Amino acid sequence: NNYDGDTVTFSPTGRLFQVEYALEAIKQGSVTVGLRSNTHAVLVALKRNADELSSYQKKIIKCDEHMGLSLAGLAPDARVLSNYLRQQCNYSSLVFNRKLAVERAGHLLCDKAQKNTQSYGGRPYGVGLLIIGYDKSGAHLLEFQPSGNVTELYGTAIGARSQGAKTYLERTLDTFIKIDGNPDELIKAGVEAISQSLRDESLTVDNLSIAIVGKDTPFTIYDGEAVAKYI
Amino acid sequence: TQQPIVTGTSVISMKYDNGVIIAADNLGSYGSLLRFNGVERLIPVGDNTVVGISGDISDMQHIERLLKDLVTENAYDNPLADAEEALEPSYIFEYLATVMYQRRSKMNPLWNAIIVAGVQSNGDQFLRYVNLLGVTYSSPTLATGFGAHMANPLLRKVVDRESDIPKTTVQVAEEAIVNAMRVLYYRDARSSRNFSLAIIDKNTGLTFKKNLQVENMKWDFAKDIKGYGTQKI
Amino acid sequence: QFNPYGDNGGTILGIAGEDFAVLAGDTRNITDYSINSRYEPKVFDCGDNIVMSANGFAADGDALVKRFKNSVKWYHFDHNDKKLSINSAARNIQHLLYSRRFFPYYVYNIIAGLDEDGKGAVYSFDPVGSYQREQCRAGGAAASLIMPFLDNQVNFKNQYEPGTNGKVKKPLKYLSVEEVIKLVRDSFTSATERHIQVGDGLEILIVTKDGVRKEFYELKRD
Amino acid sequence: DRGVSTFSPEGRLFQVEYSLEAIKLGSTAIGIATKEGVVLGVEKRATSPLLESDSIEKIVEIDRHIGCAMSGLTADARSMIEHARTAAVTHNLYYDEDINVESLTQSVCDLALRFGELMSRPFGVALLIAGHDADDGYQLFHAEPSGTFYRYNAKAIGSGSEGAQAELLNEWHSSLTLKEAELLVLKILKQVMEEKLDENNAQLSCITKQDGFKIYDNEKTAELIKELKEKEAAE
Amino acid sequence: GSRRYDSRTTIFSPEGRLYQVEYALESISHAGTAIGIMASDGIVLAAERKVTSTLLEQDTSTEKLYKLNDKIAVAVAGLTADAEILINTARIHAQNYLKTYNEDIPVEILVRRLSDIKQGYTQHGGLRPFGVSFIYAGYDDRYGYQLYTSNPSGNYTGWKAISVGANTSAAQTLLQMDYKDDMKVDDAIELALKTLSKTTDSSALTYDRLEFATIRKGANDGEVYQKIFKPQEIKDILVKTGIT
Amino acid sequence: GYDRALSIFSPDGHIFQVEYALEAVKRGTCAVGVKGKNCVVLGCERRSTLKLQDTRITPSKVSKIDSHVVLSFSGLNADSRILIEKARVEAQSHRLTLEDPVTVEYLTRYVAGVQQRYTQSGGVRPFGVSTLIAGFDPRDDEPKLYQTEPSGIYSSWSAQTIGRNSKTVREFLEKNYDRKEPPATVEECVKLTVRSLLEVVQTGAKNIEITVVKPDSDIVALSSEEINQYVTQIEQEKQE
Amino acid sequence: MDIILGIRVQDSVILASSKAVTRGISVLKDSDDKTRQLSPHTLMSFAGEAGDTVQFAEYIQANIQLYSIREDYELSPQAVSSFVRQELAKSIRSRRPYQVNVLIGGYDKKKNKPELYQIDYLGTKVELPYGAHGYSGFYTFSLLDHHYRPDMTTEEGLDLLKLCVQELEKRMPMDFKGVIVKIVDKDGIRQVDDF
Amino acid sequence: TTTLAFKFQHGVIAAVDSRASAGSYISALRVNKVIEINPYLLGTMSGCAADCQYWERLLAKECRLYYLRNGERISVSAASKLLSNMMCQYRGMGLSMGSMICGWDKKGPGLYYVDEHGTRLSGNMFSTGSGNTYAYGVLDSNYKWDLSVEDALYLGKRSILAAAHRDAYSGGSVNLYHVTEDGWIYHGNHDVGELFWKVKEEEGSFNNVIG
Ligand SMILES: *[C@@](C)(CO)[C@](*)(O)[C@H](Cc1ccccc1)NC(=O)[C@H](Cc1ccc(OC)cc1)NC(=O)[C@@H](C)NC(=O)C1=CC2=CCC=CC2=C1C
Ligand SMILES: [Mg+2]
Repeated sequence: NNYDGDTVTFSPTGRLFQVEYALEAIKQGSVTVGLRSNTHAVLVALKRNADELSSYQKKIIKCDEHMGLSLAGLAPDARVLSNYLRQQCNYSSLVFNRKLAVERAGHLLCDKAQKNTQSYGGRPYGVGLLIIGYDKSGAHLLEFQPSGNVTELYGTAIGARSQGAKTYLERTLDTFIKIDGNPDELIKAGVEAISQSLRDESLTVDNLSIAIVGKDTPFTIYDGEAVAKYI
Repeated sequence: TQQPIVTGTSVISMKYDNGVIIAADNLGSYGSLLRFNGVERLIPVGDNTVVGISGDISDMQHIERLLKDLVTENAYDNPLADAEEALEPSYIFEYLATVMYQRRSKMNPLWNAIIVAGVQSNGDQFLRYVNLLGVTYSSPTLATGFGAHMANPLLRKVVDRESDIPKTTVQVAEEAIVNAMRVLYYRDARSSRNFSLAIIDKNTGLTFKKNLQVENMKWDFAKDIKGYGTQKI
Repeated sequence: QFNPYGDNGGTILGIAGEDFAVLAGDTRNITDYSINSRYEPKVFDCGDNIVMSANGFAADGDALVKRFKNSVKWYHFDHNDKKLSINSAARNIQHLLYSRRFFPYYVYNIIAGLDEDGKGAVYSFDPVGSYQREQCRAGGAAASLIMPFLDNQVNFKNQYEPGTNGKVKKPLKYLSVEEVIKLVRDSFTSATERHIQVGDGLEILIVTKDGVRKEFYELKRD
Repeated sequence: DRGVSTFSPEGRLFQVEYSLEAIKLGSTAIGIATKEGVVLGVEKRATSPLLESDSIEKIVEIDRHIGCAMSGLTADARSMIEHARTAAVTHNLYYDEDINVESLTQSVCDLALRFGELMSRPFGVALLIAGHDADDGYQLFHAEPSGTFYRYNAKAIGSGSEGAQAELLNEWHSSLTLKEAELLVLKILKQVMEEKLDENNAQLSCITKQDGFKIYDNEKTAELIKELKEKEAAE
Repeated sequence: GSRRYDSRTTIFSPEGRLYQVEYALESISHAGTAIGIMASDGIVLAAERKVTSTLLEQDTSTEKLYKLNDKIAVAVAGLTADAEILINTARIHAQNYLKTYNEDIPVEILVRRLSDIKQGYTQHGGLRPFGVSFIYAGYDDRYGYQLYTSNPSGNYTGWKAISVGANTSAAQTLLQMDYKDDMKVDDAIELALKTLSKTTDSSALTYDRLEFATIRKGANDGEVYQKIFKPQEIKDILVKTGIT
Repeated sequence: GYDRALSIFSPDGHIFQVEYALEAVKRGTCAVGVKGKNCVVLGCERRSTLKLQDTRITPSKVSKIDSHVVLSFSGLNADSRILIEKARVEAQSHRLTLEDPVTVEYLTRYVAGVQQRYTQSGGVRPFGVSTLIAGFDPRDDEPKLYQTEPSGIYSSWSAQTIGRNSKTVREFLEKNYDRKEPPATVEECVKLTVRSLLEVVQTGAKNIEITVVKPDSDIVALSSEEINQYVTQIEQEKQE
Repeated sequence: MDIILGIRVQDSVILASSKAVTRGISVLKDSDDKTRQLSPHTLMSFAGEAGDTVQFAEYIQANIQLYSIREDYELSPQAVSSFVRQELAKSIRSRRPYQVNVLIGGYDKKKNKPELYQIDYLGTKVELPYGAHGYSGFYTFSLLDHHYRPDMTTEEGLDLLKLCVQELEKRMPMDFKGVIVKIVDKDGIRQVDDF
Repeated sequence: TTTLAFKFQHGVIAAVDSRASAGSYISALRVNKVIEINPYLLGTMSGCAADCQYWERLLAKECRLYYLRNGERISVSAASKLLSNMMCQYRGMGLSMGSMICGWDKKGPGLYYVDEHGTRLSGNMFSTGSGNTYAYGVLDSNYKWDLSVEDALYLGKRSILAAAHRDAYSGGSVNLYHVTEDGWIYHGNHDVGELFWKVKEEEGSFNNVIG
């Protein structure tokens, strides 16, 4: 009300409204789902178009051979944050000959987003990210919020109507975690999960976007007729 | 640009079937003066890596602190710091190699020659060299300074190529290293009798031996040598 | 006074065929009169069917290769996983080298691969960035020993057709990969004999439409 | 007052949303992509008859294979065009090749959100970036001041945009020829424009693989206008 | 943050005026009147000190008339402290020009420079403008005798006769009436004092409430002399013209 | 440094500071530009509220940017000096780096770019000035006349006016100026420029300034008597 | 470059400057004009290190032309010479000084007098009736000391200048490929096409 | 190197050799010492190979941007000046670059010599490189404005040959160009080994050499 003019102002109840408004931008964004087993990790994203003449906005971005994310909210902010991850993953390789741990990647994103929430002049990031990866401690899935909060999860979903997919994963927890050494079945579970967030529209060939990373599988994105198999 | 002041001489090393051995004497020379006799130039990093350093001792102590700080920093927000995400020999080497090459590119080098010896997660032997110029190379045997000229020839008789590594035991490798250190004591004017030796094995882990001495030395034949040509008495 | 440069010896050789290319180099690393390593790889697969070798001062060579490999990575990120053509890589490397016009990468660089029409390609550089596409090039310590041999045996220089007596040249028939590898091995065996910095081992990288293949051959260790 | 980079309660940047309102006040610009080429057309909209209309430059060359049309506060576009031209030629310097249309568009869109308290406000102009490359063929992009860009088969921006976009919805198909697209841009421009369309108050342009980016002469456009009138009177 | 407390000194009103410049001019309108009159053989500068005291040391005082160099002088109307900042800058600019070209600075060039500084404070920096209006009296070999004025907007104009400060509307009317082109310095001196005597808010115009100066070619042969009048000399010229 | 964003968008998509800068131009004295077949003429109003002025030394309304290009304006006088100085510096900078004088189109594009930069830079306000830039390109006999405004947009004009009561004189020019046959001579071009100002000026005495620019760096400013003869001839024909 | 001469007569200033330009052992050009017009009645000839000469001259030219436009007024030769001196005096203590020597010939329209200023790369200014830079003065000043009068005509100034060039051509080891002569007077600057 | 270029009635001829050296060692037999900046602009190269390539390709970037901004081809005069200004930034930093900027613009055919010192000279004939003295000898004695395209091409070709023969650091092959108002035209690569024997027989020159 009077305490939402900038990011440097607490409300009387201890709330940061500019951060909460940035969080709102994520809810307006299109749905994206993340889930993993012990061997693989999968991203599934519902892409959004402007109209029938327009293309479908890309949702998934590659960060390294072993790491990448999906976005929901302001796309340009995801480009900035993903670029930062690309640099950090790359700094780890060039200096330490070391693939960046997914947990450490989350810590770096948290700290980058935090600086924007405590200083005058700037603004919080208006995007949520689902980071997947495979490192020395196996498969991983992270959820990033622009408040700074990063959370390691078995599965999750963000965006509009994301609660439906999140409930499904909460039921299926014991099943999909055990899908080891079977990428196609893990993707099926992700496609079935994101389907719980659909209304009116359904999954078409240029609508669906899938990505996967695993033990002997580099981070690869599937679009177009490559995802027709899973429709 | 500087000049080295207090210096440490040769560091020698080799691979064997289950790991690596590295050794270096305990002397800190001040030109021709054998000034400091209790200097440790092998510095362990965790339980899987030993960094052996020759050259300027003040720069060595600086590197020693960088490594100590590296371990501390790796443990930060890392529940797997003593397991899967522990520091590897390849990580430690590449860090040092990055530092050495950056410093030479600013014309302000760390006046050292470093050998990183260790065993990786998968049991593979690691042995790589780096120096003040940022020059890096790997070999079944590695040595710095005088060791390059006198030790490598002896160690290459045991492991001449890659295929000789599985055929070489720890007893044979340690014996070859200890003999090499004796030869260096005979012939390097900036060496000492006292030295340290480290073994990093993929089964038995890190064994760090201090206060070793060169023994079984041959001097008796000196009594018979008289004059410089024609003198008989 | 501190000398930031050094000489790690070695020699490299690139030859372009009709539908293939080779980039070879010895595996010996040296300082002055000592041997550092008998097997220290010098020619690298940089991705996108491109091979590269920076010969001279190893530290500067490793830095350049490391930077170009990084340039390829960021080319994919920025331009939708587009393949970096050999001509585009060459131009990119020119700018990497000239970025240090006043503190040079002390290396003679060569890359090999296939052009956009599928034909074999070799590109040659100097330490400060001048480059050009070539059919045949030897670089490094024994470059002066090998290049004349290649002028004679690859481009058939000073060779004429018997009976005509200097009136008609030897025609420029193309070479097969098997014939090229013979010229490479004989080049390095000859260089090993007469050059002290050349020896120990030979590693050849062959580039075709099918990918990058390696071949290793022993050399004299003296 | 309030921050320039402030979020609204709905999760939108106030200034970006307000710049979009400025673009709605701008003159109409239309782009249509086909397999034979991409056509770009604009409404000039001279404020007075004494204004020499040929000096109104709302269609602009970025490279030989990339063109650009603008709508909104057209003065803001000059620095964007300058950056685009520099980016296009600089990539040609570094990589000895033409730059991808998408990559060029991305470079322009990176400027968009570089504002705060960098420039003091977002751009008040939208761009239709049309071009051709070997990888993805003929392409048409819509670059906004939000930093977002969508690819389009056909797109209209400016004051008569929603009316023109509805018309482009029905008329566009994947088998359109270049000549058909030219007449289609002229048809829709004539529909949304206040004044009567002619060669002096409306401009055409195209990008083909062979000839590259070309702005159409007033004599050439005049014939296409006359060809349009006759084919509409034909039924 | 800090934005909350920013007055925004460099913005337009809806009518297209600069708020701070207009308010600075309002300040200047309460300042003591200063008059400049240009004649064929010299220039006069006359100015009124504001409600003085008997205990003010007049002979060592200077609030209105300042010397920029040997050829150029200024009359001040507004904040004296603000004026001194600008005066010292102008003194330096004149010396920079002399060092560079080895010639005395042309009057207009000095005036343009100061006016450009004032302009800058209205367009950028977020600071308040200088609450000062100058009358420049000077001579050079190009245009001869010249009168200029500058105000907080940074706009400057040339004049035959001009007033700044209080009652300029009334003062300009009186000058416009009695001024003629063939006028001389001695006549201009009389006009300047007569105008102040009629426009003044004080009961009577006396020597202790005035600063006066002339720029004359009335110097031995082809050269120019600046005369800053002393208290006794102002008293004499007041008797001569028949005011006291 | 002072970084405050003064020029910003409003809910309805307007930048008020740029629009209020146009109001400052509306307040400024009238300026007019007319291009003939082989010349361009720049007319300027001088408000007669200021008498006792020294017309020798008072800043003239028309300013030479180079020997072949001129610039007149309407709006804040102090602001115009900054644009003129920058323009003059760029004109010499272009000659120094490219060995050709600026084209009229290039110079206009530069001045317009400066005005634009001040609409999206922190801590600065827009120029309260619109300009008319006229001249002839090197080795070219085609007349050039451009206009700029605070927003930074520019365009070429057969004839144009800016400043106070510019709406009226533009109305006059729109019906009197024929594109198919423009003022063939200098006289006809000046006469039309004076006629247009006489719709607004008040008295035709010292209130009208005229500057004729011809090809090959031939620029001259008319005197009071020369202009007064045009004023006399126009009204004598009008009495009929 | 090599030789630049100057002489101030009754009603004009005459500047003579060599035509040769050499790189390595080869004379690349034999028609080079080592001069720039700073203003309609002010001409500056120059000589010094390769490249620096033209860069400096054009930089000065631009600054004077900028002044002329701003003030709608031509600076006096004295004022221009002072400006040039300051730039050279500023330059000599820079990281890399401009190694340029100049002669400034101008006609002062106010005083109706020709004026010649000699300025070296250090910023050493002197007003002279006749001047030169480098070794040129060693050969020519004895002739000028003997023959020069202040009431000389332009034609007599050219004849005395011919004698100076003939002496240079006889006793200098270097071939400077003749000179381009220019005259600065009340009517402006003109070139003597036959010399 | 040896490079040359000269104006004449039917445009401008540009001819260069193709040798590159690293001490006494011939590092390259066939290097391209001409850059095609645009269809009407050429640039010769002499000095440090890297400097020549980098800066002339950077000039082409800047000449291309000129066309986009102005909708018109850059002049030869302006192009040569941009290059000379680049040289003045790295003044005394150790660059080595001697080049001729050849082309056709509105003033007709244009030719400017530019070097690392920032020198910029206009003229009808130039020649740079270690063997320029040899080329000048042939050019000066045979050049006319009234040369035919056929005779002009041969002159530049023959002038390089003269230098390739005598100068140890010049040779390999001759690259010819002819600039017209419709653009430049490449007139091929000519091996000096073969060209020498051909010219010797047909012309009767090089009598001292045995063949
Ligand atoms: C004459 C041959 C004089 O030597 C020319 O001036 C020639 C000009 C030139 C060559 C190639 C490309 C453009 C222009 N100059 C040289 O060849 C030059 C001579 C030289 C050597 C050293 C310096 O600095 C002290 C200046 C001038 N040689 C080089 O620059 C050497 C370093 N170039 C190469 O070794 C080289 C160039 C090159 C290009 C493409 C592929 C391989 C190449 C190599 C190995
Ligand atoms: Mg050997």
